[PDB]
Amino acid sequence: QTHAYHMVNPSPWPLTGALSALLMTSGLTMWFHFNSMTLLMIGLTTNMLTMYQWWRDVIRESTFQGHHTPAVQKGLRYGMILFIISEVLFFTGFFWAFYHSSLAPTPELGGCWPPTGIHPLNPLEVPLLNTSVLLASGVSITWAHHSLMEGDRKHMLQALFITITLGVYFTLLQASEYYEAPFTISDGVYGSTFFVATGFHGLHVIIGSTFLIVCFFRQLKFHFTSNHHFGFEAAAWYWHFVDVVWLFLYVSIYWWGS
Amino acid sequence: YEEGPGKNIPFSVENKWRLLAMMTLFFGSGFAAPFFIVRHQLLK
Amino acid sequence: MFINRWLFSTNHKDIGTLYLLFGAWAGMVGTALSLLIRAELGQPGTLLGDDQIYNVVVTAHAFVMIFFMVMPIMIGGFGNWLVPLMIGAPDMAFPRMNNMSFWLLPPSFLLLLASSMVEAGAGTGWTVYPPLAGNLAHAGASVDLTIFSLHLAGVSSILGAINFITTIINMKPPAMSQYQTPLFVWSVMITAVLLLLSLPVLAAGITMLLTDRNLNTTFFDPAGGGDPILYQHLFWFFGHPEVYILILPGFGMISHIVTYYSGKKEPFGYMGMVWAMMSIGFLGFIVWAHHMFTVGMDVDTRAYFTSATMIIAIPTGVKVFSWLATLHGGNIKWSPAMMWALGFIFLFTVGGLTGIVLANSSLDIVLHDTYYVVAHFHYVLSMGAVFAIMGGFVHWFPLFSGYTLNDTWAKIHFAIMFVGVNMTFFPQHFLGLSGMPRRYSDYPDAYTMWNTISSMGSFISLTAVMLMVFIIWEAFASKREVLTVDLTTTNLEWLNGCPPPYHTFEEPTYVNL
Amino acid sequence: MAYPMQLGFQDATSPIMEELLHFHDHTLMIVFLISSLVLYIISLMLTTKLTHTSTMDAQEVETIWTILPAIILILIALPSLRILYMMDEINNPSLTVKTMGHQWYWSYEYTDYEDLSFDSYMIPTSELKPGELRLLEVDNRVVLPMEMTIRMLVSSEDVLHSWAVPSLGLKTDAIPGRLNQTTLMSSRPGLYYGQCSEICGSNHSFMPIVLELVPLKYFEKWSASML
Amino acid sequence: FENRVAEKQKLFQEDNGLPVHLKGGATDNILYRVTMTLCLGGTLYSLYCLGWASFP
Amino acid sequence: YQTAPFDSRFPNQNQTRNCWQNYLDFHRCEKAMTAKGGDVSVCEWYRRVYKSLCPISWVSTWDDRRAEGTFPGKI
Amino acid sequence: YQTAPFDSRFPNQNQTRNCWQNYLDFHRCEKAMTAKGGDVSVCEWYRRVYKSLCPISWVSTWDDRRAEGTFPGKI
Amino acid sequence: GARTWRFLTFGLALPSVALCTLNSWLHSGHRERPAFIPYHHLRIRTKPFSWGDGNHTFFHNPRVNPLPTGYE
Amino acid sequence: GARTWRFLTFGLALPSVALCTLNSWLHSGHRERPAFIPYHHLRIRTKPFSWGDGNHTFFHNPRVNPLPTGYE
Ligand code: HEA
Ligand code: HEA
Ligand SMILES: CCCCC/C=C/C/C=C/C/C=C/C/C=C\CCCC(=O)O[C@H](COC(=O)CCCCCCCCCCCCCCCCC)COP(=O)(O)OCCN
Ligand SMILES: CCCCC/C=C\C/C=C/C/C=C\C/C=C\CCCC(=O)O[C@H](COC(=O)CCCCCCCCCCCCCCCCC)COP(=O)(O)OCCN
Ligand SMILES: CCCCCC/C=C/CCCCCCCCCC(=O)O[C@H](COC(=O)CCCCCCCCCCCCCCC)COP(=O)(O)OC[C@@H](O)CO
Ligand SMILES: CCCCCC/C=C\CCCCCCCCCC(=O)O[C@H](COC(=O)CCCCCCCCCCCCCCC)COP(=O)(O)OC[C@@H](O)CO
Ligand SMILES: CCCCCCCCCCO[C@@H]1O[C@H](CO)[C@@H](O[C@H]2O[C@H](CO)[C@@H](O)[C@H](O)[C@H]2O)[C@H](O)[C@H]1O
Ligand SMILES: C[C@H](CCC(=O)O)[C@H]1CC[C@H]2[C@@H]3[C@H](O)C[C@@H]4C[C@H](O)CC[C@]4(C)[C@H]3C[C@H](O)[C@]12C
Ligand code: CUA
Ligand SMILES: [O-][O-]
Ligand SMILES: [Cu+2]
Ligand SMILES: [Mg+2]
Ligand code: NA
Repeated sequence: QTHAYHMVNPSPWPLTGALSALLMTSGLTMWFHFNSMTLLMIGLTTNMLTMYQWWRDVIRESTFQGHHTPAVQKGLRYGMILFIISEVLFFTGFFWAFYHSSLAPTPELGGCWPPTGIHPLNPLEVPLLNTSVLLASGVSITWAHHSLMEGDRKHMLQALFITITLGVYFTLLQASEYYEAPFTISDGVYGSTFFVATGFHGLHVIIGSTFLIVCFFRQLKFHFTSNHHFGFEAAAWYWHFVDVVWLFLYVSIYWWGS
Repeated sequence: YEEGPGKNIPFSVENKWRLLAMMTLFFGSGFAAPFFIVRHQLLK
Repeated sequence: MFINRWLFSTNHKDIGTLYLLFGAWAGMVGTALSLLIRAELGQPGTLLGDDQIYNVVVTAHAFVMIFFMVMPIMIGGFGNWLVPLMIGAPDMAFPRMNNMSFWLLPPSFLLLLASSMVEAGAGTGWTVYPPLAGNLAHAGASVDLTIFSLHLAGVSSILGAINFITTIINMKPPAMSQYQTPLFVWSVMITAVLLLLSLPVLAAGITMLLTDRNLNTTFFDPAGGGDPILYQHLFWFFGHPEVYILILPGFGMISHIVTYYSGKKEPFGYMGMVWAMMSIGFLGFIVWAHHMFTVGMDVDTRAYFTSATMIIAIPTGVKVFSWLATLHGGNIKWSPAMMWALGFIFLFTVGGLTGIVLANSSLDIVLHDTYYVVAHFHYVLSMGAVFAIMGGFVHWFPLFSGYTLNDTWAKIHFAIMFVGVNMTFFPQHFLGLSGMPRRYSDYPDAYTMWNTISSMGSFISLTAVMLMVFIIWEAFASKREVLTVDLTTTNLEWLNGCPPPYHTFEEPTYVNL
Repeated sequence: MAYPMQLGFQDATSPIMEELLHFHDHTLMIVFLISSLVLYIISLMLTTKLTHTSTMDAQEVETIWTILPAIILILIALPSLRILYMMDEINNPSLTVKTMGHQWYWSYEYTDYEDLSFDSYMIPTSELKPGELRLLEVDNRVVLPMEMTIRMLVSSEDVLHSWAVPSLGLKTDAIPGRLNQTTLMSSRPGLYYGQCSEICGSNHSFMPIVLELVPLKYFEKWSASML
Repeated sequence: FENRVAEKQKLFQEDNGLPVHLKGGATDNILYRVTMTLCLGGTLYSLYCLGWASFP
Repeated sequence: YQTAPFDSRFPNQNQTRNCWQNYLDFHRCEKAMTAKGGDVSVCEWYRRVYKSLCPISWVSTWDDRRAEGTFPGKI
Repeated sequence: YQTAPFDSRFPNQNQTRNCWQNYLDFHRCEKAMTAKGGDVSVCEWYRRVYKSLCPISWVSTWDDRRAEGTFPGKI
Repeated sequence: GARTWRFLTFGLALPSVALCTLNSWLHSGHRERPAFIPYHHLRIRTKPFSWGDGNHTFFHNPRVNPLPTGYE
Repeated sequence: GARTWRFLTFGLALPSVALCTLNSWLHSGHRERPAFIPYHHLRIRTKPFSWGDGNHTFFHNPRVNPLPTGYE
């Protein structure tokens, strides 16, 4: 070749990923209807195996084999931005459901929001702490980015460790919140919107935290250069996305919706 | 990998009658499936 | 070697071939379902059973034709084959992710065929509105399997959109601006932006339906303070963009076919065509509630959605007039592909115009949920999208295969299909105006003559589908190997021969400033 | 009702359906004209040995192609929106009737004074009286006064339905938890037929609507007889 | 820790004809066979479950 | 009284809140008149309007819930 | 009756809306009772509360504005 | 620079977290649970949950989450 | 590039202005003025205005702006 683009070796992971999607969906069906978790646990296992081997191969192709020329890196930048946009539009649907329900409360609710019998969480207690936690993690991940660009291994690792710690703290606070909440997912449209929107957000926090932990271990193994570290950039963009979705949840559901 | 006409496909065109059999099974299976699903639902 | 090449592909051409094979198979399924619909309606009375079995067939017909036939052929098939060749790129940006877009579709299709085999199927309409699609009126796994089918199809198209946008922005020759890319490439980029923004909203909505069915949420259940009409908003926020997704790549193929067979180097008013496609893509996001004129929205809302919907006629008319101006002064080659494209221009215009009729909320009160809507969308889908697919197929078959079709057979095929679709759908205008509802297994006696004629048309279309399979067999059976094609100076996809080598543009094109 | 070999709308029974007929005639003239012009221009492009294959300037013609359609759209939208606002105009109804959709029949409530309610089921084909219409007759018709403004309220006690009467220009979705309003005014006595217009399961094809329009005096006798 | 990237660059650039998913050695083969066995086996199991669920 | 007149508070096709408001207004008024021992004929307008507009099954469900102590509106 | 009890609708130092709401409630009730020709004595609780809480000059100004046709609250 | 972002991390962001942690750990005592009222818009059961006895939410807390029939 | 921002100017931005200009043109025409009511929170006069007779606002429109004493 006399172009800078990456011709990828034939790979089984697209097929194992597609089949993991079949096993997870057929598995959810078999769990909801036929009282069995077997297919679902196979599908979850093959999904994690697929993601592990696929992203391992991308590390092999880039850090170890040198296939990520500037043109390849530019493509991955577009790919990650477009992925984040699709995730923004997914959340938009849940915000639309929330505003629909809350702005026009039906007679079944008492014609009011919050509904009769719903005792919202105090937005000034754990939800405010969770807000300080994710905002603080946006500061620490920025410190990590600058440390990496300045060639500072120790301070990049410290800043990234602090970012991960804050992501874990948010997750444990939210788990505790969920258990303490006097309302459930079955408490009408209030519970439905609360748990499905914050629940998909919590999943993204766990995904984002996992991505940061991958970057931490890659940094420990010296994969990143001071100039070439797209996995770290992508994880940071994803992490800022997760923060911003939280700020919208906090203002919309916890504060305005209380 | 083999290149050129009749070589860039996951089916053989080496023999036109074997091909006719494969194409018949391929398009015929797809066309038949809804008739057999309807039969399946009616037999419940 | 066979498994490495066809199951583990990282090649844009082989993946395009898998998508064309998949879509051709899906088209046979969708055709069979269309014939069962028209067999039920072909004489007054009941043929199969009550509205449940009938609407399981109608629902599956729509999902198969949209998600498994049109989108895989146009975007996965022609898109993967032609886009990299038309920009001199060595493959797609994400050649391995591309393979997963493909392999998600057989599992998606399996989930839909499982929906129809368990319990009494999903007799919901392709819109899957609650509460009929909820866990009381559709108890059991069918609707959940439909939802999961749509999740897998959704992920396939979202990843494919990311791939096409990245490839088209990042992998052109450095001298080539976006305003030097072919219209088919523009049509795929814009379609991919519509998919990226619309499918996640559908995914949110059908996820809420899943949780209402299985986790005791009440998004759409008034008992919990939910609203069935919220589902409709979320569905149609996707569903209107979805019909522009179905036609835009078709517009791109038509621009290439009309230019090619008019003997022109270029389509008329290139920047107007780009403007028109971007305008249609944008307007397509602000019109969705024209699917909801009878649900009880405010009059000012209905006035807005009437007005915004009608605006789409302006950019659309620029494309139609630009295709006519491309023919203008041509040395016309009356190829089978040109016949499909000329049929497209006329029949798409008719269906577009019945769309403008329906845009009027006041008249829509009487036309909504009638066969007038069915007539509108089959002119634009079974005559627009399908004619663009058939024209593209007969034009590019020799590029993909290295073999020529028999042009006389392909003309016979066009003639049969033209009669069949017009006999099928033209009389459905009368059925609609006279008040025949959608999703009916049987009709009052007055509607017999036009249902009889419509059903006879569907059989003529079946005869064309059968002939098409023969015609493809005859080309592979006879092995007439392509030597040359004309107009390669303005049709780069042909310049590596027929078929092009597995790897093309290993040495990129030279383009200076 | 529809008659055999019908091409167009059922004869208008309400002033708003008359308005819609005139509006459709206007819009269909434009559809025919544009369809015909495009077919004619295709034939004109295809019927000459004369050629011009060099680059053509598009700017001048695209003014015509955007302005003329924009004018045509305004000429459709003006009468369209006039009728839209007419069908929303404040009127003072003299009667309110409710209909509730069910799988698979309609119930009617006349609760202005008395608590009158009843169910309205399709007459099976095997039970039709000679000369009665397959899939369209019901046991209990919606008795209403003619030449009077009536408020119909529509809801459902299960899944979506839609309450339609084409000859009166009416189609209002029946949504559980929601009370949708339309206005009904018949210019004539008689029987006016419609059919459920939202997919609602097994018997969606088989839950029709029949209005029986009678002079007020007969409506009052019928109401009094229901006590 | 010490920077051992050069030694991984040498392994993954060895001219041995292996595709990148197998180039780490025998452990790659084991993990591949585990993954594909679970995917193909699970898919066969899902078809069985369909056959069962398609009848009362 | 023939039927509920046009109400500029509820001018649109969705009349749900019209039925709800008149049902609440009737029962709030009837509680106030019973509370001082006043007279429920004062509440008659609200009674006619909600009886006219509200589905029988809505009135019957709301009535049952008021008796159960599960009515979610404030009376 | 000694004075206006605590009202959980108005738990803060700013009691302006408490005076206002009770003044509105009294005059709305009085209109409802005078209209059907019922008994204004059912309105007594609102009267006692607004007289307890509301400055004399506020009540006097509001009464003048109702007589003038310039009172901006809905009665 | 890295120095500035570290200064913000330790001088502003973590102090904020510490203050919100103190605020939370001062309002952390159990609220008094409200009388059970069997409202028809709450404790929704259209299908049994796919775990336990079908009637307990996934993160059911006996102290504050009543069943359809009331507190356990 | 300039080319793209000109395309947006003529292809999206000015068409939007043309459409909103049409919208405004159609909904123009004098709405009927409401009954004068001498509300004490309106037509405030704590000090004469420093122009005209002290009692007319700066862009006083006799058709729709009553004085404290009503329409002129
Ligand atoms: C692309 C979309 C599409 C296509 C092509 C069609 C094609 C057809 N449809 Fe349609 N149909 C829908 C989408 C489509 N349909 C949708 C969305 C609904 C509404 C569902 C609902 O109400 O919920 C619907 C509903 C619908 C109804 C109304 C059902 C009712 O309300 O009760 C009827 C009635 O006749 C009908 C009939 C047909 C017929 C006879 C064809 C025939 O014209 C088909 C003939 C065959 C073909 C056109 C060829 C197909 C194959 C290919 C193109 C592959 C070619 C191969 C290669 C290129 C290799 N369909
Ligand atoms: C490819 C698919 C496709 C395309 C491109 C379109 C294009 C359009 N559609 Fe359609 N539509 C469907 C597929 C499509 N539609 C489907 C599947 C449904 C049913 C969904 C369901 O309920 O299942 C549907 C339903 C639907 C409805 C809802 C009706 C109802 O359910 O009651 C409406 C309402 O406005 C609508 C309008 C339009 C309009 C205005 C266009 C415009 O984009 C058309 C513009 C084109 C032209 C106008 C012709 C070319 C222009 C000229 C030659 C210039 C001059 C013209 C004028 C001056 C008018 N369509
Ligand atoms: C702690 C931080 C956040 C943790 C996140 C959640 C943990 C477990 C599950 C993870 C997946 C989350 C995604 C969102 C899905 C739905 C519900 C999750 C929210 C949650 O955890 O909500 C809980 C309920 O969970 C339930 O029902 C059980 C949920 C388990 C089964 C859910 C199955 C549904 C899966 C839907 C998949 C759709 C995927 C879409 C892909 C789109 C592609 C186009 C709330 O507990 P509760 O007792 O009602 O109230 C508390 C009372 N003390
Ligand atoms: C199209 C908009 C352009 C605005 C031009 C109009 C007038 C002059 C200058 C305006 C400057 C902007 C704000 C100043 C305050 C008030 C004017 C507000 C805008 C206006 O023009 O308001 C008009 C009133 O103008 C009046 O009183 C006019 C009063 C004129 C005297 C202005 C007093 C200046 C105030 C001092 C400025 C202080 C600056 C602070 C600097 C900060 C430094 C730290 C409205 O007319 P009307 O008849 O009441 O109602 C319409 C009925 N048909
Ligand atoms: C256990 C917890 C349960 C939860 C399970 C669900 C999934 C969790 C997954 C967490 C994601 C981990 C992603 C790891 C990616 C590692 C590979 C990587 O980062 O690859 C980098 C490229 O980026 C790239 O492909 C970018 C690749 C971006 C991937 C984006 C990931 C977001 C994934 C979302 C998953 C779906 C969520 C949807 C929910 C509805 C490699 O290039 P560089 O970094 O420049 O290095 C090269 C230099 O060394 C040269 O000097
Ligand atoms: C109800 C349950 C249904 C769930 C269905 C789940 C569906 C499928 C199972 C998912 C299996 C995923 C396995 C990992 C996929 C990784 C893709 C990836 O990371 O793709 C990358 C490109 O996309 C990019 O960057 C940026 C994009 C990264 C996308 C990551 C994949 C996410 C998959 C879920 C999508 C969620 C959609 C959310 C929006 C609604 C790399 O592209 P390749 O072509 O590989 O290599 C190119 C070489 O140059 C690299 O060296
Ligand atoms: C490498 C690919 C992997 C191969 C696939 C492995 C196949 C697993 C075989 C076991 O199958 C299971 O059998 C269980 C019992 O034998 C079922 O229990 C369920 O069904 C029981 C029926 O007795 C009920 O008690 C309960 O619903 C529940 O325990 C369960 O559904 C089912 O999965
Ligand atoms: C061992 C390594 C030395 C740098 C190098 O390998 O050259 C140092 C540098 C940064 C250190 C990490 C960071 O200081 C952040 C964390 C601090 C915690 O107290 C221990 C774990 C923690 C995650 C540290 C582990 C270990 O001591 C690290 C990883
Ligand atoms: Cu009731 Cu359709
Ligand atoms: O959707 O038209
Ligand atoms: Cu639409
Ligand atoms: Mg409808
Ligand atoms: Na039938």
